[PDB]
This record gives sequence, C-alpha cells and structure tokens, in this order.
Amino acid sequence: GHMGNAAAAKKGSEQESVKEFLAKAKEEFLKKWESPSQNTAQLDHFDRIKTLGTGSFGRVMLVKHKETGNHYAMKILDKQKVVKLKQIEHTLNEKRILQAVNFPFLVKLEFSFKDNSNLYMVMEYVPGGEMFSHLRRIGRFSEPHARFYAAQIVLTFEYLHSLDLIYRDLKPENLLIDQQGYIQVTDFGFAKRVKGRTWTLCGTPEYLAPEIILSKGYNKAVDWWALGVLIYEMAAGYPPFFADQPIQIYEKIVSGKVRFPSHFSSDLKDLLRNLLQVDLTKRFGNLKNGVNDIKNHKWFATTDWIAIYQRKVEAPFIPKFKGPGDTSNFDDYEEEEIRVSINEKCGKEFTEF
Amino acid sequence: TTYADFIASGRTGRRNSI
Ligand SMILES: [Cl-]
Repeated sequence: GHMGNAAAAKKGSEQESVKEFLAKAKEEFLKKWESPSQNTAQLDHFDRIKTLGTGSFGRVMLVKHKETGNHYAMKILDKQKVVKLKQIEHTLNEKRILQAVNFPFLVKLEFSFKDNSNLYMVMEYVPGGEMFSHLRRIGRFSEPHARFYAAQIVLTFEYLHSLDLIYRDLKPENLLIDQQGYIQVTDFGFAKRVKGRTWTLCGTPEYLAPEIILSKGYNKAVDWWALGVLIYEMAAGYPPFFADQPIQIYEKIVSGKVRFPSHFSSDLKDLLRNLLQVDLTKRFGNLKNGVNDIKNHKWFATTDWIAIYQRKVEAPFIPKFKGPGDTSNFDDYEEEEIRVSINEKCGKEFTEF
Repeated sequence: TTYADFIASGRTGRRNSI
C-alpha cells in the first residue's frame, strides 16, 4: 500500500486525536453559544486613530484603548443602516459566533457594546492587511507559500465544520495576515449553523460553488469548493473562473471545465480537480473520509498539521510592521465623524447585541 | 494570455459580495 506500518499507525493516531480535539472544542463552543457575553466596554474607553475599511453598514477603525494602550480594530455598525439593509440577523449572528469560537486563525473579539446609534465589536488588530493586497502586489505565491496559507484554511474549516458552521465568505479580501505571517479570519456575516442543508444565495461570484449558482440546497461542501478557488488564485495570481460579467463567470463555474497555468505542479492540479469538482458525490471534503482526503493528499505531504496549528512553522512572508498601531498595510479612507444620537434608535431589533 | 484575459475582465480589484 502507500503507507508502511509505522506511517499508517501514526496517521491513524493523528486522525483519532483530531476527533478528540474537535469533540472537546464543540463542547466548549456550545457553552459560550448558549451564554453569550455582552456590554464589556464603552466608546470613551478608546481613542480613534484611523479608518481601516468601510462598507455599506459601517466602518472598521484602528483604536487605542486608553487604559491599556493596546490597539484594536473596532467595527462600527450604524443600527439604522443595518435595519434598512436587512442585515439584523447577520449582525447578531456574527457577534454570537465571534464570542463563542476559539481557534488560532479566527480573530478574537475582545469587547462589544452599543449606544443610541451604533453597534461596536472590538477585535484584535491584525496589522498585516488583507492577503488580497499582498497577492496582487507579489503577483502569485509559490506553491509552498500558497500551501502554508491553505493548510491554515483547511484546519479552520475542519474546526468550523465540526461546530456545524458553514463559512461561505472565503476570498483573499477576507483573510488578514498577522504580525507572525499567519492568517486571521474576521468576517462571519454569512456564516450559518447548518448540520444538513441550507439555501441562501450568498457569496462572491468568483468563489460561488456550482450548487449555489444552480439554486440547490447545499451543505458544507461549498466551503471546500471555495478552498479550491482560493488555492488556485493564490498559486496563479488570478482565480479559475473570471469574466467581464458575473453571468459569464457562473457559466464557467457550472461547466465542469477548469484550466491551469503550465507552472502548476501535477500534485496541485490533482488536488484542485478534486476540490473544484461540480459532482458532489466526488468532491473532496464531501466523501466518506471527510477532511482526511484533503489533508492526506500528496500536495500536502510536507505539511506538519500540528506544527501549523501550534504556529511553529516559519512563515514565508512577514508583513512590514514599524510598531504598534502601524497601518501601512491598509488603504487610506476619508475620516468621518462618529455621530451618536440623543435618542436610542432600533433598540428592540438589537436587544440581544 | 490568461493573465491578459484576467486584466481585460476588469475584475482585478476587491470583489464585493452579491
Ligand atoms: Cl480595489
């Protein structure tokens, strides 16, 4: 067979230990899920420094905690805009997930609170910026570099899926790089507890699995499809399916055809053909052997999964960091005031936040 | 080339959700 006795025994034991870890992690998650924490700080506890990002519902700002001097990333959501954009459930669910999960590649929520106007989630500041920026600047990542990031996503999805959480929002724009060069996942607006199937059309065109496009009930396998897209994009510099307009992207996604750069290794192409598999009965991550089909694939043969989890592997790339509060890896935005109303807005809708 | 096709797509910047 492919493994001799020692290697087979070691692999079997490793896989059983993963099961044991995940059972404990699920028990811990469910405790925090059933008893979420609230109201752990206030706005006047922080100095606002710079806007790190903006969206249709709010902003993320670099802030400095006055008492400790620690920097944090503060997501500010305008309650009235959240209601107008039909994002109440997503906002409450994101906070509930963030306060309940615990994993080295998932951002840590340190404080949350609300006022008359806004909701606030204060997260660890991840100073390396988005993977997206580094990828577009460098062009493409070499296979070992792509593999280092991919391994972290595999472990993170293995963790999330054990909690019955589907992620649904994977893309380089949503992956931040920390001071040690490891990945942080921050956005949970589309994540959902799904033991069986779910049906919502959500995601980003290039990263949508065929079954989402085709309006099917779908499961956690969409995240493994998205991993395939991510690995391809990291290693090529562009995603597998692109076009001027989303409709044409969707036609390519559902076609069952994918083409690869000539510099992709055969091991990489084999992995990608099994992740970017339109047939759900054949997609890696969706078979009887679960995540092990991915973790045991030849492309990952050099990956020490425990060392990645322990953050003991030297990162391929360390973002520039001139000190605490350095924002050089983020875009520049116009700075707007944080207006707080004299009257409470949308109190009922956000009572649980 | 495929890279040129990617540039031609106009979808080289940050991509929003649908
Ligand atoms: Cl952009």
